[PDB]
Amino acid sequence: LYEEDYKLALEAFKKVFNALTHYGAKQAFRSRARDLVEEIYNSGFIPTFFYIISKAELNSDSLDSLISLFSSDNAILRGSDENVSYSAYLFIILYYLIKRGIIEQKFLIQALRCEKTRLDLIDKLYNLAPIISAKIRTYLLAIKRLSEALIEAR
Amino acid sequence: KRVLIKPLEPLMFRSQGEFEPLITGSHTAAQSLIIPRPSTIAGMLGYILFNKSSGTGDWLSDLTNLLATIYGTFIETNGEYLFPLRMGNHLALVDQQHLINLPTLLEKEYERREKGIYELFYDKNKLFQIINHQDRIGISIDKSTRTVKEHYLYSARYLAFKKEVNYVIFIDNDAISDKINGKIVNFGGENRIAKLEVDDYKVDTSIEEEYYLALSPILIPDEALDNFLDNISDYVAMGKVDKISLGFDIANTKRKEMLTAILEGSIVKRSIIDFIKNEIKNDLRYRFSKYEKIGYNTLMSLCKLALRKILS
Amino acid sequence: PYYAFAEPFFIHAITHLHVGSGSSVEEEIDLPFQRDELGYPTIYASSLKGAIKSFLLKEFPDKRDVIYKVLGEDENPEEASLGTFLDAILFAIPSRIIEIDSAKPYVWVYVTTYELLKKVKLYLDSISQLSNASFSNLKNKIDTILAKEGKNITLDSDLKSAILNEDFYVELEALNNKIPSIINAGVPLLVLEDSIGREVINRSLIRVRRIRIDRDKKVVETGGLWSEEYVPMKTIFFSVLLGKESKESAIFASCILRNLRYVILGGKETIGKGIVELRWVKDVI
Amino acid sequence: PYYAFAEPFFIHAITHLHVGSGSSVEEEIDLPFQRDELGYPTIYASSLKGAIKSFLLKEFPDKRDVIYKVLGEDENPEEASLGTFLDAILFAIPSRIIEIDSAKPYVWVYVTTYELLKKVKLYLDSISQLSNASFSNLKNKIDTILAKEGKNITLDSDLKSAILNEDFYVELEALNNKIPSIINAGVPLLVLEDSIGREVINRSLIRVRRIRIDRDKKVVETGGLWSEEYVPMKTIFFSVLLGKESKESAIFASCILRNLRYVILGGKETIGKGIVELRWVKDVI
Amino acid sequence: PYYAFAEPFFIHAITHLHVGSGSSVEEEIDLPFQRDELGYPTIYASSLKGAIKSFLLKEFPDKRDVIYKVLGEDENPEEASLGTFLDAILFAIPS
Amino acid sequence: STQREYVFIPITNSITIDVKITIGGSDHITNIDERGIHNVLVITGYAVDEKNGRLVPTLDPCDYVKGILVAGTPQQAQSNDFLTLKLPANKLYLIRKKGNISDDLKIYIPYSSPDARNSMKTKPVSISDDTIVNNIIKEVFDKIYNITQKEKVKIEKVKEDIKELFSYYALEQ
Amino acid sequence: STQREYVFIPITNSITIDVKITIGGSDHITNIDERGIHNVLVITGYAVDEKNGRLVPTLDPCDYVKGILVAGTPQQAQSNDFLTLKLPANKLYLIRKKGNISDDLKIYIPYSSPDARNSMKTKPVSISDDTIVNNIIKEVFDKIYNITQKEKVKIEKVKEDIKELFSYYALEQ
Repeated sequence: LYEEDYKLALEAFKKVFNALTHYGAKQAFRSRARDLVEEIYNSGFIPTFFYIISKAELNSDSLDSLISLFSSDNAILRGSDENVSYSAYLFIILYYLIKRGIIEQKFLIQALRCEKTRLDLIDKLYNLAPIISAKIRTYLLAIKRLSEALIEAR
Repeated sequence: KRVLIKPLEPLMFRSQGEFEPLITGSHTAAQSLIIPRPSTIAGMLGYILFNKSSGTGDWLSDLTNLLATIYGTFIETNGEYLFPLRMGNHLALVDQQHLINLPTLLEKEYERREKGIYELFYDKNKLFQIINHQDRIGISIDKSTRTVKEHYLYSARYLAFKKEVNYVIFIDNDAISDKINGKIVNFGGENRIAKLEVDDYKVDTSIEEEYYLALSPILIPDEALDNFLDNISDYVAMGKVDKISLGFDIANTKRKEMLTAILEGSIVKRSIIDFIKNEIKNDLRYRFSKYEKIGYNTLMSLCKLALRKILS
Repeated sequence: PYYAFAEPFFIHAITHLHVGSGSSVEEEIDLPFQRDELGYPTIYASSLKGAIKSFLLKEFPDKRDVIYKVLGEDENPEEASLGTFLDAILFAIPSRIIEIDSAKPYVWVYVTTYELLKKVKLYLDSISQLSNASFSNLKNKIDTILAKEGKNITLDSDLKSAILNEDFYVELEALNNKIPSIINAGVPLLVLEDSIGREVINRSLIRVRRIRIDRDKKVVETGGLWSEEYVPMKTIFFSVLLGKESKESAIFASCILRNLRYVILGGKETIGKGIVELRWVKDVI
Repeated sequence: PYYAFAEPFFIHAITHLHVGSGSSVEEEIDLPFQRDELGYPTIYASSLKGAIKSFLLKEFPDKRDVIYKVLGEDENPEEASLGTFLDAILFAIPSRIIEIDSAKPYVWVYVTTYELLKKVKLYLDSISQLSNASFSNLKNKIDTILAKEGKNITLDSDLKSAILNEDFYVELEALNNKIPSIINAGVPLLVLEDSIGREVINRSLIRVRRIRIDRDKKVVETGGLWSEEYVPMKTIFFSVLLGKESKESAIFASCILRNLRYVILGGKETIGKGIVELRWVKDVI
Repeated sequence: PYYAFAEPFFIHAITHLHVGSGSSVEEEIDLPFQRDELGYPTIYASSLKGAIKSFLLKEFPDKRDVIYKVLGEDENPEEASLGTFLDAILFAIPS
Repeated sequence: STQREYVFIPITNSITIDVKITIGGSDHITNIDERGIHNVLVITGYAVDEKNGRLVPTLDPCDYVKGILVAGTPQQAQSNDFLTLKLPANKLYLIRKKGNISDDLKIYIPYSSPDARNSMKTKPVSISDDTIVNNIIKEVFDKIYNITQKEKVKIEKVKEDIKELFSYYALEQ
Repeated sequence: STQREYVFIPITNSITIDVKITIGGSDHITNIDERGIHNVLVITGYAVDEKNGRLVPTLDPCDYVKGILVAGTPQQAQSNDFLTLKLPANKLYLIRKKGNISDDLKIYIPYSSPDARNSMKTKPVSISDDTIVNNIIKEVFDKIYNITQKEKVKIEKVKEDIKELFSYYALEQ
């Protein structure tokens, strides 16, 4: 079933891997790939999603650099090493809900701009919480493996 | 008229004999035939139709009294028919539409012949989409140590069916229908089970062409064997000739005779019909007539489902 | 007919099962289960008969000849047998389920495919002609399910959506509205498409690694690691016992088969990998 | 009489135990705990046997041949072993409780589910039939709890309301107030409904992150962080030890089993994660 | 006996103690303390062993081989360590 | 000791109702528990005679007779053509077991001396007989259990399975 | 029936030669045949007392005494301090078996009433003690199996497996 999720995990990672100029931000992402995947399946998806966005520190040019990453390949994530890493993982999760048609791409892209709609995004993900958590597993587990392999210490 | 034999589970029709632990430091192994010999199918119906008041030492004089006449066996998956096709030790289950251009194929130039033949047994061969060799391995345990005995291990390549498959035969008899129908039979092998099904089906009884398919082993009467093997190209276009045993009879627990045959799926020329008649003597014609009743000398036209015989 | 009667039964795994097959398949398993023509776990008729015959000779040592007449007489005497087992066919494998409130909540469910239910129907049709104790109350149920082939189905439960084995989201449809369930356990039975079911089923199969330890240094030996495959608890295999017409089989089917509730099949009994339960579909129907 | 002796026993964890991953399914935790078929924690009997075997080959060096008989030889086996272990079913896990109100306040409780008690009854029924034993005392108890299925119940205590593992609110019925506890404990036992019990139980499991520090910088090594899964203290498993008639099975059941109280199961023993206590059902009644 | 020596002890905090359990979603304190299975503070034996082993390796620089046998090698661990630590149970807390 | 006896179910006269008595109390063996007939007893090595229906002790294990167990005593009009016997619960051949039994049973079975004037020859008998299934449910299934012809019963199950399960070997003489 | 006597094998004296009698014919239970000592008997629940070496009937199933079963009878100088009973061969808990036995035997075990004066506290005793494993080959393993010195002279194997096959529980009082 999820044979094309190891593919998706490779394009999503190669995007995050490049919009992480600072080396300490890659290492910080490798820390998110290991940890965040293991709270989604012990604490739940949206309890971990809330934790992700709260540490992501949205509402900046960052929140619009994400929108560019969906299509562009020259976008960059700037901010705290702990912020770019947590926000880069928010991309990873959202990049999947787009490419798999769980969340409409047009909704998500305009919900990432209109402040009034972000609450409706979190409200949509709450009802898609059981469905999402099942599908992303193979995808996130692959992202975890790619991180430990590709993100190396100098 | 037509009898469908539906295997409920992988079967094994082994040749080559001697599947039992005899030598101490050695395993045993057996393969399976893809198509059961007509002796197997005859013995199955003969098992249903059994009355003690008969025979006493015959197994075919006793068998031919029960069944009228059986015609050779092929495959039917989903209303499609597949027929055995044989080469220099290659066997294939090919579909009806591919036998038409065999006589023209076997006569083409060198390079065009090989390519056409090669693509029949590899690309157009529909055997392995229908039948898999399930290589079951068995073991005998001694209750003393509760482990395996001294090398009492055997490998038996069963006949696993990936799809729904029936073996197709035809019988001249029609009072036979409501007797062998819906019957659970012990279709010959390692105590396996198949189901029987009878429905009517209209096919030809006697035809004339220049190339036949052998839908059953064509028995060679062991007296023409010399005048036959020395010039084999005059009789067999392609296929396989070998010495086979006719089976194992139940009422006497003895292995049946062993005589050379032309294996099912071979392509026999018209020259094989008159040759047999003009070589078999009436001392044995009465015998080989029975061999045909149980279903051995069965020919098929490369045209269409028209079933001939040789002595009939 | 010389198959006077047929006694189908369900093989219910009380503990995990391991009926071995050497090293016949690839995946990564060194000691895999016995497969069938299409990859599901089965119990071969040789292993199922030999295990029941090795059992039941210790259980009823006085009736050793009644069993020898029916089940083979393993000695050098070679009178023909009177009873035949068919290969045990995987009927339903347990699956972890997360349903979206969708129900009275369940944690696990039975999962079948349509391929598996065709072979069960094949076994069921084949013996209806001799079983004058016609179990059409069961054969019909498979017929209606097979009529609804081509979509995920829940027989008696009303879920409409669930997550099977933490990986597969499926939407379910009632049979038509309702029908009695086969397994009397208060557990739903799902029948999945053959593509989706083959993944959900392969996820219930237990594939463990096992270790041999150097007892002096408490570390694993070199090459002391291998892999095995077990069939979970609560799994259900369906098979039939065909009997020829005789007087020994009348005793065997009445005296011996009534008292078989638990037997031991397969191997690795030291790990407790063989305790299974037979249920004799003549009272559960 | 298929089994000479049949010894059900509980497995009380003295320290957090950790039996290694085993399985082949990829999972989020790096070194997970052995899972059931329902997803609950369990101990494969292959791990019970290997650990108990090596323990006995140390604590009873003189009876080293009675152990090789009942538990199989090690290096060159002529013969199959005589004793079997069944996989350790999770019987009860501790869960911290915020009791809303009652006369006696509680800080933690044993939590079990109806699905787990059904697996125990399956063990007890089959072992009862495959042996002379008859654990009617347990069976009469568990068959009364399984009658109240589909409803959260507290076994003896009077709670009526609680918040288990800080996140789940439950209301509890009282069963009889006369039936004695399953085990010897003043701590009550809650038999939760299987759906809410699965989530309450996943909270009691102990996920742990561990690191390997570089000695020369006193920082984590390059990728020297990994996660790990433990089963809490006071967790009760349930397995059975079985044996066939051999004149060493009688000695095993007499000395070896009657002097086994503490064993070290699982791994991570250097950090104390294996100490466990065995309570035989012959005694806990 | 299974164990040669069994040496229980008490661990007295001279200063404030912090054995970290790492940040987590459901905590609400960024860097919390290692907790028990029933809520109380505790010291995982993996923290005890690694801290004590690292201490001994520099306080007794000649007893390396004696410490490595009882507490396990670090470079190429060809075998298991002989000494075990148990998780430090909270005995008493100053109130 | 408790008293029960065994009324078999043939397509045959002389067994309209033989027991002459009913529970007396409310303890039985056989049932109709909304899912068919439970704990049906079978006796092998015994055949039935159309004439004055009762079980004759054949020596063939292939022959058998299926029926039900009712709590009571024999007809008390002949009282000798009944083999009474005390046996535990596990000793009984039972079909579709639903519950446990008292481990103490005194059963009366319609019996007769073999009457060896004629040789014995049993034959498989099914009791489908769509018109006859009506008469015995009239004669026993309501004369033993009144509630069948009352508020709750599944006609598409119970008015089918008497034809479907109960079978035996009859002398046909 | 035939009579065998059980001579234990401790690191002790008063054992040196006790039987007074040997095969008489050509039958035994324990053997030494080019591979080791087969059919060694183990009597559980008994401890041996070095003071007057003979088995004492404790109740602990962990107290055992391993010896050999030789064909013969008591020394006929004691005639009373022996357990004498007739047993099937399957009922004998034997070690390193070789084959099936006569299934009906009479055994003699050097016995002594508990004499409860002081409480019993046994100790697992091994017989490595090489200076003793040397002489017992001559003391008992040559006055019974003479060919231990003649036909299967591989003492290095019988002297070695005497230590790894024999051990017992002594009262050590």
